[PDB]
Amino acid sequence: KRKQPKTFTVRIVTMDAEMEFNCEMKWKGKDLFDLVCRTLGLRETWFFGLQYTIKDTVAWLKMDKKVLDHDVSKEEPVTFHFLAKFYPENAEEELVQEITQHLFFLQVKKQILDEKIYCPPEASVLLASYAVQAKYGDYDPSVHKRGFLAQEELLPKRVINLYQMTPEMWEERITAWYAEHRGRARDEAEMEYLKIAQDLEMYGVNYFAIRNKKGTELLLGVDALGLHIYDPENRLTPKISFPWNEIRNISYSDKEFTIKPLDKKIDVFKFNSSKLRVNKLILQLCIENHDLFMRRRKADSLEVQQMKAQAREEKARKQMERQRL
Repeated sequence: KRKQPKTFTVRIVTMDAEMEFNCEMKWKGKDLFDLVCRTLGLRETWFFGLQYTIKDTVAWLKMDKKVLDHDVSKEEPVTFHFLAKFYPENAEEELVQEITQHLFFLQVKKQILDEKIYCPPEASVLLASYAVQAKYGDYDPSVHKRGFLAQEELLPKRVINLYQMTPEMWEERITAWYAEHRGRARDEAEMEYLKIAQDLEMYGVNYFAIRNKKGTELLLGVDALGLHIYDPENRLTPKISFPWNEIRNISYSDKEFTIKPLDKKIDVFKFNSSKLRVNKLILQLCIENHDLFMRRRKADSLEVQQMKAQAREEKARKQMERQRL
């Protein structure tokens, strides 16, 4: 009764470090998630999740379900990856905390370096120069001599392989730019990185292999702004886009999704996805990106009505004071 343990070890991998916790057997995804966020000193929690792997696909820990009721490998230690599941529409405006900025920066940078997000050559060099400023601080020629970035992974392999320039030549190109960032703090460098990275075409898009009613292979993109249909030969530019405020509803029925445009003149867009595991993620990401999009609109409109009011209050206050003279 009191001899069976009340907890089990869970390993949590962030972009920074790994750490272990005592997860209570009864705990839900929310309990474990909140413990991780508290430990990290992270309050902008809504962008994040705890990911594991079901078969070959990614699975996020569901908040309302028991940790142990998930299909996660139970070999000691049960491991989860603390990652961003949602991206802001404007990183500079939305990522208030340094920890949030840092975690987004490392994850997005890994996506860039792993070629999960296409990045052109010049952009890649500029991005590397900010990653160097963030890690090394201000450029110092007496300390940062030739070969100082020799052991660093700074550009996508795709970019390195297009030119056949030597590592020291890439380092020179990166150092030339790095010299221009003198004075910028770590958080400032990481934010300049994100401002460039957030304008990349594949940034923040969750792609899924889908088929239309005619059996034509396409890619679905679920992002902060809406649902997007890509031709599989082009992941950069979608051919059709349905912004979250221009969708009446999304319905799912027997491996078939139906996007119902708000404009009744546009016909419904039906598509098929085979794996039920994937269909659960698509729905999750639609419901949750839609909700965050709506909340940004509510925050935007509230922020306007607060300025309007404060301007009227302050203008009227200052007028009242002028009439007392």
